[PDB]
Amino acid sequence: SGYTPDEKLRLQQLRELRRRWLKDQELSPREPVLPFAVSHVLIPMWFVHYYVKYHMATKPYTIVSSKPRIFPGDTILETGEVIPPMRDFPD
Amino acid sequence: AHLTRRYLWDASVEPDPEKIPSFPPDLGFPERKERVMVATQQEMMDAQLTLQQRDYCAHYLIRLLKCKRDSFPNFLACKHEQHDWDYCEHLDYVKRMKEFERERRLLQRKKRRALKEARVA
Amino acid sequence: GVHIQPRYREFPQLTRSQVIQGEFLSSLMWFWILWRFWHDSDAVLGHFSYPDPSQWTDEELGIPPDD
Amino acid sequence: DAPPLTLDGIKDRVLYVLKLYDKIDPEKLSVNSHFMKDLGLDSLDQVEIIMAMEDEFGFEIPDIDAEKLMCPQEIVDYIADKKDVYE
Amino acid sequence: MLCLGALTTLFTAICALTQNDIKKIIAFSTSSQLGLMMVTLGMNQPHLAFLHICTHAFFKAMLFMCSGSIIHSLADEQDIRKMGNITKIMPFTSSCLVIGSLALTGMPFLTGFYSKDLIIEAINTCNTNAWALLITLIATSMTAMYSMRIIYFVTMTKPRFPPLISINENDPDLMNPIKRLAFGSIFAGFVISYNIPPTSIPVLTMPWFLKTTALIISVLGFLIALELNNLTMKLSMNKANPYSSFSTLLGFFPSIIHRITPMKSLNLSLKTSLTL
Amino acid sequence: MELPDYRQWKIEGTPLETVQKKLAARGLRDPWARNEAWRYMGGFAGNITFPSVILKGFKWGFAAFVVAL
Amino acid sequence: SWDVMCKHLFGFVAFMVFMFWVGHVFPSYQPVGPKQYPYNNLYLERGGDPTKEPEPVVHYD
Amino acid sequence: MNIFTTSILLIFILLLSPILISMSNLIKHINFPLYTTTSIKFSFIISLLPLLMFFHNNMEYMITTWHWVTMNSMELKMSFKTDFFSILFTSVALFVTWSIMQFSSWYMHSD
Amino acid sequence: AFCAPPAYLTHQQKVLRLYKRALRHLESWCIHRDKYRYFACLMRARFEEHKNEKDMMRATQLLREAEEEFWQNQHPQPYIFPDSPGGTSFERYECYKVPEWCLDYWHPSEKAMYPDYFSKREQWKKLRMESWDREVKQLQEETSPDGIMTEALPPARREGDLPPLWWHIVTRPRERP
Amino acid sequence: WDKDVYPEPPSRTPAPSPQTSLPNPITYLTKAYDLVVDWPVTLVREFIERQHAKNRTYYYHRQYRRVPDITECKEGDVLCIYEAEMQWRRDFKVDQEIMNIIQERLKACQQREGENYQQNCAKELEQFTKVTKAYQDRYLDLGAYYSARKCLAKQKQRMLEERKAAR
Amino acid sequence: SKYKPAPLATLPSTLDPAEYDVSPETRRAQVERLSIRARLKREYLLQYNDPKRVSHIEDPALIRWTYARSANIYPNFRPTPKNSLLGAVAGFGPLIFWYYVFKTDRDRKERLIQEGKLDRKFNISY
Ligand SMILES: [Zn+2]
Repeated sequence: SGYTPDEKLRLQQLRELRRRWLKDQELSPREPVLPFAVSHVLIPMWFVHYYVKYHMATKPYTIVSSKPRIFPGDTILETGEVIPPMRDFPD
Repeated sequence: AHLTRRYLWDASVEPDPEKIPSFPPDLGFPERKERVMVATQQEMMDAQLTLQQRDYCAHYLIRLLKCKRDSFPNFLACKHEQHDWDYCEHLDYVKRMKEFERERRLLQRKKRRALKEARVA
Repeated sequence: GVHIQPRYREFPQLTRSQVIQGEFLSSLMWFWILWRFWHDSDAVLGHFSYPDPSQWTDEELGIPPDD
Repeated sequence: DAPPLTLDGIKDRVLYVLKLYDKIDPEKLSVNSHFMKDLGLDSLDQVEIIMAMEDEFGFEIPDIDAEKLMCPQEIVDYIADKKDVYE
Repeated sequence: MLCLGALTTLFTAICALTQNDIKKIIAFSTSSQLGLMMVTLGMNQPHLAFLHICTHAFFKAMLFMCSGSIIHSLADEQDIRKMGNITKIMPFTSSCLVIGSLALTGMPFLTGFYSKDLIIEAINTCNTNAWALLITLIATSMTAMYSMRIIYFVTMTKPRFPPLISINENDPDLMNPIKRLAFGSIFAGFVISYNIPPTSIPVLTMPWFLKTTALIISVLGFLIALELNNLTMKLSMNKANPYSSFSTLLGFFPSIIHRITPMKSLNLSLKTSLTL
Repeated sequence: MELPDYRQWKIEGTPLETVQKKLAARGLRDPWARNEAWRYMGGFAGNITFPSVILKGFKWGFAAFVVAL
Repeated sequence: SWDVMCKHLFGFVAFMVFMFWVGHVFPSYQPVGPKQYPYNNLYLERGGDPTKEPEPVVHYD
Repeated sequence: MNIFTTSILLIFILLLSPILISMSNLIKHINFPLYTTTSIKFSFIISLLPLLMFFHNNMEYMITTWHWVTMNSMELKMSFKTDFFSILFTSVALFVTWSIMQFSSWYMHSD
Repeated sequence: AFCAPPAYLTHQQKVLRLYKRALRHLESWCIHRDKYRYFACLMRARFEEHKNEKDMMRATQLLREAEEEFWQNQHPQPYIFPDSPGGTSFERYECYKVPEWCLDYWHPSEKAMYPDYFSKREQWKKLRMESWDREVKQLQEETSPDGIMTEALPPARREGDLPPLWWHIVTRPRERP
Repeated sequence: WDKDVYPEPPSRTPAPSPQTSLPNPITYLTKAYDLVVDWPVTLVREFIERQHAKNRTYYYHRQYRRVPDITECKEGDVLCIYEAEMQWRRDFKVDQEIMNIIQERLKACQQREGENYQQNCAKELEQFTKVTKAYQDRYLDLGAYYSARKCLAKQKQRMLEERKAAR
Repeated sequence: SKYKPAPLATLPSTLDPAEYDVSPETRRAQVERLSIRARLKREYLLQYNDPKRVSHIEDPALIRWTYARSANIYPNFRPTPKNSLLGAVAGFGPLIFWYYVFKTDRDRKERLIQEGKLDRKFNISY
């Protein structure tokens, strides 16, 4: 085949114009003429705490927790009791 | 391979997993003593052991968990406690294997004895 | 061309850091695999030996004397 | 990431590849030199050439427009026009 | 779910073996691993299933961004076919890729190993579908295979990328995160397993073949994949077997169930429910 | 950006040469080989073995292990 | 070809579904007897009624 | 231990902070990719604090922050559980997210 | 994409467009370059023979059995380039290819900056309106003599004139902004 | 909150028993939280409440006298019945927040007693049926047009049954 | 084997006999159709590329489509069989199906509630 001698000129010429358009698209110098964790960690934190220790905590059943784990022989701080030591492991 | 025996060659000799103690404990065992649970039903309930984990090894577990809360920053030091628990359990898996083998054999007893009585008459 | 320049039909030149960081991550992988294998070799073996279910004296299981 | 092409860097690669095709003499390849009437290659060798270029520059020349990349230059502006190189 | 998790594991893994898109292969691996995760939930082992979720996140994230590095560094080539010898051209990602690949294949003492083999041996020890048990294990060997497919084609082969080469991974924003996750991929399984609360009462007592099955199947999975890949370069043309098609075009679920349903669901609205 | 001399590339010394010799028995000769030469030509010339990738860094890794041990 | 597709896909589906059935028929289960839980199979803790004691389920050595 | 509750509520507030910065005109002036990457980084550290708590003590927490509707018998409320599944996953997810945002800045550069 | 589609296809373009589909679908089965550069010069042989068949009937009987050999020996996942139709990046960047007639509704503030840009844009728009007449007339004076019309457009053929209908092949959204 | 309407069990906590030389990373942090997060806040809060106590005001809880119920209310007398459908629609809610509390009191008793919920938390669930079997027996079949006349009938359809079955 | 076009997965261009047709007529249509499309193409391309235009290019081929599809339907309706049988199975068929699906369920439910079996436990809402 091969380009037709009258299509290798409509691509000859239109490519020449595309090259000028893209040159014109180029921006001149000056073209664009225009005319610290404490910040998000600490400040947000104080607020949250304010909320969690003075609303949630205060209201009923808002922050509930699985009972603490108590094993044999470990003391209960609040009541003072000492969990009996378990039956001796024979083996 | 137990399966190959049960599914390929024989059907009665091999026992069914759904009913492992197909036979009463007394058989071939005069006054066999039952397993003894060391931990207190309360001890477990206070150590918040998951129901499943309340095995006959619950007692060595509570120990592990003890040494895991204590020794907190160090998660690599309650190692003897884990061996123990595991052992207790390996020593339980083995039991559960001994019970299965005992059943197996006992059911065989039935077969062989069936023939024993099947003696020509 | 910025940073490292391109290489037409040639082995791209490599920066000191690219090679060292790459050997670093891989070598730590191998140090960790070797360190744990030595300290804790129960990945393949297992620390509990399977019992041979076929060596349990019939007394052990309650297999009554046939008859 | 990589640097953009140029109308003389898209021409040195196109001549480079072709100079490595054994049939095309490397001393009679000139950009204004037609593949089939001046260099001697057949029709099947145009497909093979274009394909090399499609693999040197990493894109596919549409057949309907690839059926005509005859001059060893049409290839150099078509590739560039398709890639927006205004030099 | 044990059953469907099992079918997806192999179905997705088999599809991954022939896929030629790097991102696609990793995605299929995302689905398979979750198929294994579905299997453990199906065998009522919830805690370990969660353990794999965490370990799965570290390595799969690595491999994707690893390929992100390869795709961006190359001229946006997303096909393993044109990408080769990244190991010498880009050791930093290749090192990260193999670290991730071995974690995916459950290399001993890496994050996959702490959680994955627990799941494997769980299967080998529970009462389960025989078909599910067999497919999950070969699914594990395939995970090694496609893992092998990626490194052989992407990393250990003569380069086949386009001729101009412009590769840079020096940017801190590439390395740093890849470096940070790599540290997680190397040490996370160690840390998470010891720290979590004792749960599930695992069965560590097994015949040794079952205890080491995950390790061996993974090893021969790569072994078998290696050989086939090598045989490929022998000037002996090898075309597809009947199944290769059912493997490369995703089991044909996409070709058939995506053209019939959207066609017979829209035809009925326009032609029947709307106009009639 | 200059470009390496086209002449530099040659098929001998690379796997293309063995493909070149057989195609030749058949009488055929592929003309585009030289283009596909830089793949095997240099830098990327060394064969990469699968153990080499899996074992990258093992040498120091074990060296590090011994010391720590 | 489309037919080839429809048949193959569904064949796979069926074979699988079937094999899964062959499976349920012949399951894989280790040589292990049943697990043994303490008390009365944790009757009370499984939430059983505290007042009504259950038929003891004992486990021997 | 409020330190626990506050931490679980705080991760959400810290991560929401990038979202409203883009709502206001402020993001044009600071760098959004760098700022977002840092805050997820801080969220991961904040997530670590409950994770250590759980491990030390293995205890959970149901947090009912805000009520939305009584709807008669079925009251609806916004509740975050802090069971082992939730906090373990929260830490793993943010680490991956912290990794990806930095990767995102390199990958989508020029977008 | 640029040149216009021919009405019917010749014998050649059908054969020579298989040589592409074939060789390119042979690099999806044969990935390694060597195996390929081998298994492919063997392909040409297939096309090289049966090149001089003068018996059209035969030729169109080798072609019709070639494209069925090929259809059944094709790769399901071939190697299609990244940016070509069916590819992985096809039309990816099109979300950024705005059509350029949109800078005409910009607020006088926006266009205030970027000043020289619009000084050159107003030149080009003068070029476009300055020739529509000579163009359309050309397009017409050179119309077909009541014959087959193709989608081909004429070149300029006179100085100062701009190729007829050139405003959208030129001034077209950049490929990868 | 009324420790008695929203109960809450006494707390039992195992005492600190460290067995490691390493320093707990939690205790140190808290020591900070207590200084850099709590003290700062604590200070502000108080200052809030003293601002409140200066002009302390009060708000009471409307107590509604009890009017005559539909059971006793002339037929057709829209006045009396209107005052008596409200007295019920009012107790349709007071009898609904009660059920809201049992929905809640329970939820807590299964978060506070995990892994024991099966047992320890059965003081409530016995109540959640002692209260649900009642709410079901006085307010459930009714349409969206719930009215005291219809509860009067929902009941009285069944008072036959507690009289036909008995007989 | 041989590709087998189905209403979906149609016969490709290649593998299609008519493509391999070079009868004078076919090459007379194939060149007579480009003309229609070239003609239409050169009626879109010098009206869209027209400076000095603000009006909306209409694409009347799309306006003939919508009119054909929502305003030329009932003027071309003739009630036949295969149209009214099929025009009643579609409107009343499922509408009668679900009635015996919902009646039977609602009746099963009611019976069970009446006899005292339905648990309706912890259901305090509806
Ligand atoms: Zn970039």
